[PDB]
Amino acid sequence: IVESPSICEGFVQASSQTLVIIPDNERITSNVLTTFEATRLVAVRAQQLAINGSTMLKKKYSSPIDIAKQELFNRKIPLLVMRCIKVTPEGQKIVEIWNPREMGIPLLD
Amino acid sequence: IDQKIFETTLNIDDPTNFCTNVEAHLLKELENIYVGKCFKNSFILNITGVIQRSPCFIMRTNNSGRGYMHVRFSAVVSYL
Amino acid sequence: IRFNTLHIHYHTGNNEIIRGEFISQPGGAFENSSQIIIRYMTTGAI
Amino acid sequence: QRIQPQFSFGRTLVYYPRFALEAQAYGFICNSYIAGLTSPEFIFGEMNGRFDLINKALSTSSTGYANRKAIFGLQSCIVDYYRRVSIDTRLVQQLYGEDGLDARQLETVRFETIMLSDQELEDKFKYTGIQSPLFEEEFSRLKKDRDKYRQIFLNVENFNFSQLLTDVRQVPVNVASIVKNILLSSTSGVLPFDEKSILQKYAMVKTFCKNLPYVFINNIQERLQTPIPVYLKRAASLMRMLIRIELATVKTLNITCEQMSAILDLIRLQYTQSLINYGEAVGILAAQSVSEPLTQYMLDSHH
Amino acid sequence: ETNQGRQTGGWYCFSWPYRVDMNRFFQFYNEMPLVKTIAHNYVIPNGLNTIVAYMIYGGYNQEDSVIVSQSFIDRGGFAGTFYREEKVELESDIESFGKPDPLITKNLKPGANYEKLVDGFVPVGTVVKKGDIIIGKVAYIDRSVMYGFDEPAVVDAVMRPHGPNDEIFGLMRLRYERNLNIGDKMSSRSGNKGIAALALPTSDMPFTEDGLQPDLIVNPHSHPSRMTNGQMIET
Amino acid sequence: MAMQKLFTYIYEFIEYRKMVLLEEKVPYDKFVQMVLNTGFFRINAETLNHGIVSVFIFGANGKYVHHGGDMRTLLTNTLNEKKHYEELILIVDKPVLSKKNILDIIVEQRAANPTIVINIYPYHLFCINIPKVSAIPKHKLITQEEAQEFLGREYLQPQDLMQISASDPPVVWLGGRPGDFVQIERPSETAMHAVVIRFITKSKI
Amino acid sequence: FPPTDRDSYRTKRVHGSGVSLAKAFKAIFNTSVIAPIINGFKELLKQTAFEELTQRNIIEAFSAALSKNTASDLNRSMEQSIISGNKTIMVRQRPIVNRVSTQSLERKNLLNTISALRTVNTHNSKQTERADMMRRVHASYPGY
Amino acid sequence: YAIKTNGTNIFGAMLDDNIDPYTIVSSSIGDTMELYGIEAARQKIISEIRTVMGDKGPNHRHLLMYADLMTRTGQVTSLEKAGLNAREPSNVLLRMALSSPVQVLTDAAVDSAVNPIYGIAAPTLMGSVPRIGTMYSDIIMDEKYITENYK
Amino acid sequence: YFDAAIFIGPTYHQRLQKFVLDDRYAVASYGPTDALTGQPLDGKRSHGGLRLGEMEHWVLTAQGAMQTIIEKSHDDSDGCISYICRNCGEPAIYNASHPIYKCMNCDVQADIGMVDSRRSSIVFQHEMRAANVNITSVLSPRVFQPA
Amino acid sequence: MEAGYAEIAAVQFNIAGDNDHKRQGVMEVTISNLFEGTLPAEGGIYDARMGTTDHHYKCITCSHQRKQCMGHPGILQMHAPVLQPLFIAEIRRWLRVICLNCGAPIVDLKRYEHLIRPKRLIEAASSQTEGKQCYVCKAVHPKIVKDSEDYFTFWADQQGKIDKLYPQIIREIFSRVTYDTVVKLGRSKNSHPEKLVLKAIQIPPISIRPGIDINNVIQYLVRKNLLIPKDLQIVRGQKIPLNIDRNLQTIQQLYYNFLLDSAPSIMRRLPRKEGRIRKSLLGSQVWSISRSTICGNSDLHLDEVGYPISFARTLQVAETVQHYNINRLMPYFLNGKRQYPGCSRVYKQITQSVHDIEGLKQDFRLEVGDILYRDVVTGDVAFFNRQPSLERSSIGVHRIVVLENPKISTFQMNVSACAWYNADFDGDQMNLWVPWSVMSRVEAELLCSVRNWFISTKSSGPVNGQVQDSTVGSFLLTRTNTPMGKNVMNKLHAMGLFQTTQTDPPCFANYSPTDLLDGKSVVSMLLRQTPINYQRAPTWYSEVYAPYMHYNKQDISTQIRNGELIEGVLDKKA
RNA sequence: CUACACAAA
DNA sequence: TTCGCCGTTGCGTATTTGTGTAG
DNA sequence: CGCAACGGCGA
Ligand SMILES: [Mg+2]
Ligand SMILES: [Zn+2]
Ligand SMILES: [Zn+2]
Ligand SMILES: [Zn+2]
Repeated sequence: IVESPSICEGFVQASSQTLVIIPDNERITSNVLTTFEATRLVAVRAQQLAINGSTMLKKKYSSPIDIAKQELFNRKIPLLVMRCIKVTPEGQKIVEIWNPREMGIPLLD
Repeated sequence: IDQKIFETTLNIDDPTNFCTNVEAHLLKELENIYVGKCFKNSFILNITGVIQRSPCFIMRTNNSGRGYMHVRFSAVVSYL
Repeated sequence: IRFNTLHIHYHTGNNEIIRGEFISQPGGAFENSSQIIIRYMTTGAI
Repeated sequence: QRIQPQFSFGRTLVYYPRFALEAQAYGFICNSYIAGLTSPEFIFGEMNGRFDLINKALSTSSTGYANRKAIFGLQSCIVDYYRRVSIDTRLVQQLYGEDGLDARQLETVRFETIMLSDQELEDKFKYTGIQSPLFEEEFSRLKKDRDKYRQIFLNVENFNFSQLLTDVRQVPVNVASIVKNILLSSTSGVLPFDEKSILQKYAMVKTFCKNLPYVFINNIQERLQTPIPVYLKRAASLMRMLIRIELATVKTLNITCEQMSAILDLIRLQYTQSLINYGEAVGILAAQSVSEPLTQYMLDSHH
Repeated sequence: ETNQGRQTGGWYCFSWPYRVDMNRFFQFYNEMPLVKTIAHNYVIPNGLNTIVAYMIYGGYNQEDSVIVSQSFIDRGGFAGTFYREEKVELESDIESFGKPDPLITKNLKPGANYEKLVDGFVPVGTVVKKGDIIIGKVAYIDRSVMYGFDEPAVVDAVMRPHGPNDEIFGLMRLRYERNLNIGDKMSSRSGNKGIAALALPTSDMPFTEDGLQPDLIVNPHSHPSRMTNGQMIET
Repeated sequence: MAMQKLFTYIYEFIEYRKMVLLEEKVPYDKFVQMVLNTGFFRINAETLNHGIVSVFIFGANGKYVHHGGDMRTLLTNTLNEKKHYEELILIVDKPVLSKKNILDIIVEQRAANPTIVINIYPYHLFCINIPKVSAIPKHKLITQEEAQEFLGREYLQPQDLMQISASDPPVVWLGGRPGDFVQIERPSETAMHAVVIRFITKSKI
Repeated sequence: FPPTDRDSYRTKRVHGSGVSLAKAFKAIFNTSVIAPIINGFKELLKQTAFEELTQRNIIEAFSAALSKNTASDLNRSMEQSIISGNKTIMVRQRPIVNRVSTQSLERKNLLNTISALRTVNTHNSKQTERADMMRRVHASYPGY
Repeated sequence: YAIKTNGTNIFGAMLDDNIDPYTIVSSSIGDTMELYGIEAARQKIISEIRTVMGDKGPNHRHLLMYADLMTRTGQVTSLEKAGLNAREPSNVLLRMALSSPVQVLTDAAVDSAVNPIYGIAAPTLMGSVPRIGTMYSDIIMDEKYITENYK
Repeated sequence: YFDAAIFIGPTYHQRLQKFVLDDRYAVASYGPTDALTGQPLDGKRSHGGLRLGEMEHWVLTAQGAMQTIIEKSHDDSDGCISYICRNCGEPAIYNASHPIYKCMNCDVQADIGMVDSRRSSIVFQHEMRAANVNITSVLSPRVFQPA
Repeated sequence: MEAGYAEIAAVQFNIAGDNDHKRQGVMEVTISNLFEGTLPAEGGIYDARMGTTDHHYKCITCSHQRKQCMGHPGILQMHAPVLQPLFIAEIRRWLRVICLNCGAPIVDLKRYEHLIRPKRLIEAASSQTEGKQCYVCKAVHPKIVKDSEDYFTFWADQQGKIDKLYPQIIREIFSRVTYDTVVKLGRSKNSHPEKLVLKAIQIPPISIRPGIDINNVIQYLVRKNLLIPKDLQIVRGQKIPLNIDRNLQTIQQLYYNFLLDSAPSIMRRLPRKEGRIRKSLLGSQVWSISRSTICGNSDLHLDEVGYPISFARTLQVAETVQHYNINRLMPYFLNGKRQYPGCSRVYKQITQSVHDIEGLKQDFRLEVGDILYRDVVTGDVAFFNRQPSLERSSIGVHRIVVLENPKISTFQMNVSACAWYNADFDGDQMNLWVPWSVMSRVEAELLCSVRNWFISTKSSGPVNGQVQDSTVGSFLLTRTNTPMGKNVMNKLHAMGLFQTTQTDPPCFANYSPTDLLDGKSVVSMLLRQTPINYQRAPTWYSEVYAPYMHYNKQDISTQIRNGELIEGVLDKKA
């Protein structure tokens, strides 16, 4: 006789992955930030300036959005952009890490 | 009492200040969360040290601005 | 629709070519009305 | 078609006899609105207006169902980091729009060499001011670009019903406009003859065209001069050909070398700003942009 | 126009003061059209003979907008009374009408006024606004009725009629003084809808050499595509 | 007619596949009378790797395309000769493509001879020079090394590419087998021609 | 001959109030008077003999089924047929279709009231030929 | 001068010797696919959608998107349920969101379907947010920069 | 004076009973919510609502917005926090204040993850589970940069 | 223990069996009573262990106050097994594929090996399998005929001897099936047919059946399950009493009506436009949003929307108080709800509680980490939306301009902005919501601003321009001749043309009051700020009017050279 | 909440 | 024996707004 | 109202 076990018992969750960072000279993605990427960088920075308060902006701004926009424009943003290229099925997450402070900023205005 | 490797994803409510000293803050947070409580068939006495971690990814599914970071760490546990 | 009148319909494909619907009222507006349907099927049967 | 005889057998309205032959019986209105239509003319006009209202009423539901189905069939198409379009990981396009460009960053410019004959191609674009084989190969490149454009779009004409060849194309950068603006803002005037300057300008335009497919990758691989994929080389074909047409020697005689350097960097900047963004839901954009003219196709059905 | 001619404000009923009607608008002033039709021999005309200037005036009447005279609004042009009703049943002997006692209560409304109540009802003529409580029903479980509307109202009529079981209920009538506001829809008899976009004082409105000035300024661009020549001829 | 076009374009197909003929090209009258009498016309060609490709052109009314027994017998006898037999190309009328008896015969003969490729095609696939059709962009097979380097640069798996049937007319004229890659130069009204690479999947039928 | 023009008013009739309320009354009456009283008479003739009951016994059985549980539901049923307009209403543990269609008298103005009382309703897809054709100005409309 | 026929018989026209067989244009996508292949069928889809669009049509890249979506598998798939089943059989949530959620759910349950969360409908139906747009690329904190600057 | 003579005269005009004071609506971040989905109620009559429909989500997705889909559809809607075990894929029981850390499935080997979801999606998954369809959420694997 | 941040990567769908229900269930339903006083009856279908729908009690299971409680399932041990309503067709397919005596696959299993796995079982059940001889036990397979009355009753017409296939019999038949048969039939291990018969069903969480009509069905099923004897056993051809037969049929029909009826079912909430998916998941009802009639405002920029002040005091912007913005946020806090611009709520960091400003007289202290909800002010970004949202520009971000007139309650916009939304001012209503989060505000400003939709994503061309009054006004201004003569104005009127342009006015110092300026001169003075080259015939010049009229030569060829309108009129073409 | 009706774009 | 046919079932038929009415 | 599986019975 057969009595079906629960689905959870036959469920193996997943293999944890290792971050494979593509070397800088082997990156093939754009060195210019997309409008999506620049917008997300400014949004994350502004929300973090809403929860924190520390910035490297000599000029004082009364809005976190202004501080974050100037940090992105003045190449002082403390964030990095990670572009996940491939998910190898041996357990490898292949990414390209891009520095926004060295990237081309889109028009955004 | 023996060393056991644990896997966890933390939550980082101030990612800017956390990243000023990632190792120290990570050890403090791990000791705070997993101090003398059962976790995965083990009592874990104290954190020996982190053996592998992740970049502090910013949370994507909420507008909180927080980061999480995955940390795989070693610790000594009290199995009976 | 007007009663005691025939409503021929070239309705459409379901093995029915044409139908004729007649609703008959004994002579008032409140008397029971019985409807007859006179189908003409593709098989030839009326 | 005219007003069909719907009133009775052979009758359009109670006002017109059976099998009437006059044009007014079938919806011909001899009056203007200012003159004021008669009663049957107003009935026919009301028939027309009601038909238009019904069309507007039902096209909404039909086009809405079509739009929802298209959205759900297309929404999974998202631009990835290679600017391909993929569903999850399965490729739908090798490059978005086959050129990797945002639809909001396109200008319609004319390709001058397309309709030019062999003689007028020499007269307008073959530069005879320096007895060099560099300009011979430049003119050969221009002629070959024209021939390739002609062959491709003549084939496109062949496998279509009435899709005529045109010399106007949507491109990310209007090179002619950039050259004209730099000419206008130039402090100097008619440049004196300078063989070194002309040769250097030709060489730098050739190098820029050779490195043009690197806008699709980055400046790192351009600096390292790594191989470019074939599809990326094809994606830059139209802009390469336009740059060769507009930045030819004959049209850039009065352009200084630093002015041409400014022109090339402006072109590259405008090209970089025209590429589709990573993660754009281009399937939803396509669904919206194709569903909008479906409403007008339904509305124009009665024509 | 057939559609718009039936939503036009006017004397919606001749016996309106004896009716507790809901969402009903009684417009004070009505005029016979200067160019009437036979329909006005059998039905009352709703509307006014506004002076309309077909002109471009600052681009505030484009795309079916209309510029109105603020003075024409102030004088009663299209002004009227909007009516709402509040009928609340007493269910059974458990519930009754009276001001709830805050000490006992059960479910007193937070932020509510609960004042302005006499014998359980707000008296006639009292302005009610947002959180004010109208008709205090108590079962003591609080079952009062809160106003809620963002537009203040004046209690027009209160009564306690006997339902079809010899039981009393509420049905108070609320009154709104509705002048012609910016954003109110106007239309001509030719079907030309318009939203009031700008109200100008009498000194800002254009005037003819003999002093005639419009009530509404209608864009000439509303005509050529819509072909509403009847309105033009009527003018 | 279908027979005349087939006769004039099957050798164009053979030469486009870079094959050399093993017999002499008979006149058209002899070809059609042989199809009517024997029931099929056999053409044998030699590939660059000395493999043998047999092209069977079956007549519309022949006995081999409506009785599965004769088709089984013919396939078994032709697959038992001492030849390399890189591929067997069976050409039938389009209605024969829907006959489950003949299709099942082809399936069992393929299973019994895994090394040999057996394909059954309709008449219209060889009734015209397929690569010369204006509507068909230029297909070309790329080697597994070039495909591997393309996929490695793109971080792609072969299953992530757009797919093309091995029974696709341009792929048939190319000779691409399932698992291969075909590069396509398609005209573009946005970019003035573009290059795409498609993964060849199992042939329909 | 052509088929029957489904939109022509040659073969159409407008029934309002009279016919509609009459049919509703017939349906409700057959369920709320005749059938209650039939059940009452069956009960009376079952749990009582015959040829011995007086004339008043029949009258008492008659009024038993009509002075109890009656005139408060048939009246209610007709009121429900007037108000609302949902297809089926409950009449003594059995539902019957509501054959009368009513709309609230919205007193936007006198013209709206008159037009609402002059509206002919055709209460029964959107992309068929029928859906387009039955919304058209038919050639039989003029004057009616 | 050419001949515009009613009905598509591409094969019959190629058999005819009085018309050019290499420039036969047929308005039907099925005949083009059966006779010419998937690339010619994709071009036919582009041409037919462009014909339907009219004078004021969209940019060509949207027609390209339509034609490449429908021909990505090597066969012409539709924008109906069947096309979604062919192109995204495992995307149970998207197919449920389109139509017939109970039938799709039943088939997913018996089929033991695994649904990777991608696109728009699948993340949305799980209360999540699509990984597109501003959230296509994930942001990580610059530990080196913050350590050396945000003391 | 205008250079052009202006056509001016009495044109009978009607005030249609569509009042902006009735039509206008503005709601704040709080109000009555649905018991089932946890979403705001429907419209002005219920004192809370206004719907961002399917097409609005399509438009915000085409714009690539997000973070506005997040705000509107989660923060200003029934957005909630789900807990998944990461070891069985089933919903877990987590409570920070009163300490509960468990899943009815594998107990000692519970790894509860904090998953941002909506109450509508939780109800949807509960309804698929009520129809005897087991929904197991795989959860993204943890990634580690090499030691 | 700080449940870490996670995202769902994949979702797997499986058939839930008795073991799944037993493991996942937090209670077993035993008693049919609903309530025990003010608290739900323990052991009933409303038991708090399965969630809380009221705020009077917590969940016991998770101790969450309704909003944070997602609900938990409970088991109902059924005295008689039931079939799974969702998989009746699967039960039917599995029944006419295996022998009902040993669970053997009496089917050419080797025949179905080339097929794709989902179609394998359907094809196998499409075979004859009637009167077929078995192999392991050598028995004749009866004909399984689906009952014509209900959706869940099966018969075994064995040579005319019809017998009911009760779900217990079906459970035994399916239990005899090996995993090898299920694998070779194209199903999975988790799709064994034994799962298709439910001994213990799952009582759904109270979160999905709140309010004390679907609960009536569950209560009916529970109370009718109590009637079945606990140890009822049925074998093939038992011929059980009619009473038990009616009870079993009613229980199974109750389960079928609970899951798949049409009270609305669990599965009937999913489909249709107003179902769970399309109404609750693919769309949403949202807070902090406004709607009003739109009217025209010529003095608003194309990227500006007029917001009535009453709506600006309803919708709020969440401003987290920090050192850099405390001085700017101080006026908002001090104004409160009394004067504009003010605020409505303050979130206290050290309290984790919001406080209304009207009741916040005793706080008067803003701390870093506090969240102030202030009124919408001029310059804020807002999302403007018109339905139906067909285009990418149907939702755009405009700069808020607050109309401080209390008599205005319309959403005013420039007439040239109407092309984004396909709007006009004949009664159209538009949704407007002001982003309050920092992330949404950043992205509204940087990504969804209406400057990004000036060029159509559809046609790649411009969307906005002069419409109606402005098109004919441009023509009138730039036309060469008026009926009064040359189209010239003196210096005062040339200056007055720029009064409301709202940019830096040009210089007229070189023009005397007596000087006359053409319309093209002032147009060029405007267009010089952004010099462009334009050369095209105007819409004014048509060949259908050429035989008539007298077209001025300077009007029928519009030319702009570096911002100078050399000649020609400006109209719809330009 | 489930109809239904009247309306708006 | 492999397919057409044919009832027979389900599924689906623009979006967002208001007001009622009743159950 | 239409569309499409479907699955059982005629070929
Ligand atoms: Mg409008
Ligand atoms: Zn678990
Ligand atoms: Zn709970
Ligand atoms: Zn057996």
